[PDB]
Formats: sequence, structure tokens, C-alpha cells
Amino acid sequence: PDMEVVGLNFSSATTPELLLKTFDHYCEYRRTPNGVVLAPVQLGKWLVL
Amino acid sequence: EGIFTGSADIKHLLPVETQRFQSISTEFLALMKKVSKSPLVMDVLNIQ
Amino acid sequence: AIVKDVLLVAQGEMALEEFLKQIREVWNTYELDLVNYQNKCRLIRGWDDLFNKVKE
Repeated sequence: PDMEVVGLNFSSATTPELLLKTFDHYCEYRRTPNGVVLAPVQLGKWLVL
Repeated sequence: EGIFTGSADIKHLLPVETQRFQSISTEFLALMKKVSKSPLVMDVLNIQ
Repeated sequence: AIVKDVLLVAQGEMALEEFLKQIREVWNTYELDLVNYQNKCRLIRGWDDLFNKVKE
């Protein structure tokens, strides 16, 4: 129950820009002393692409 | 928890709401188990 | 005289130090009251006296 689902539909002309746009929609970038990290918007849940 | 456990038909009538309730009850129970593992007031204050 | 004033100042400082140490001791000795709930979890008790101690 604690795991999201995101549907990605690839095609022939699919570039990693689609993955990056899904990340921009569904996730945020936050700076940490270890380094820049990327996590889903709502905490406690794992995103599935 | 009492209403969502003892009372029936809530899962059929209110499925997404009861699903969110189990999702939040698991988190509360996990944090409660952590508190029971470290029962000091300073410790439960100092957990992240 | 002045030495007696220094002595009483030191005595009061030591007394308040002992009071602060006693409060720290009772806080790091104090532990929450946990009561089982139909063998599902151990819920927290002692709300009234916990809040009373915090306020005092």
C-alpha cells in the first residue's frame, strides 16, 4: 500500500527527456551535505516508474 | 483504529479512505514500536 | 563580613546547582508509562502527571 505507480509509455523516438520531465513533475531536488538528491514529493512512499 | 477494524463494510463503502488509513496506521505503529523500544522521554524527544 | 558574604553566595550557588542536578536526574530517570492495547501496541499513559511535572 505504501508504493506509488507512475505509467511511462515509451515509443521509438523516446529520449531521457521523458524520464527527466516525469522526475520534474513527481519529485523535487534538495541539496544535502552529501550531495544533491532526488526523492518523491510525498514522504514515506516509493515511486515506481 | 477501533472503527476501521471492528466495523465492517467500510472497506467496500470507503475503499481509498480505508486504504489511506492502513497506510497511516502502519507508520504510526512503527513509530510507536520504536518508542516502546526506547521508552525514555529524552530518547523519544531525540529521535529524528 | 565580606568572606561570609562570599561563603553564603557559594552556598546558594551550590544549592541551586544541586536543585538543577536533581531535576536533570529525575528527567533522565523518568520513563513513559506504556500499556498494551488488545495486544496490538503499547499505548502511552501518565499524561496527567507527565504534564504536571513538566509544568512544575
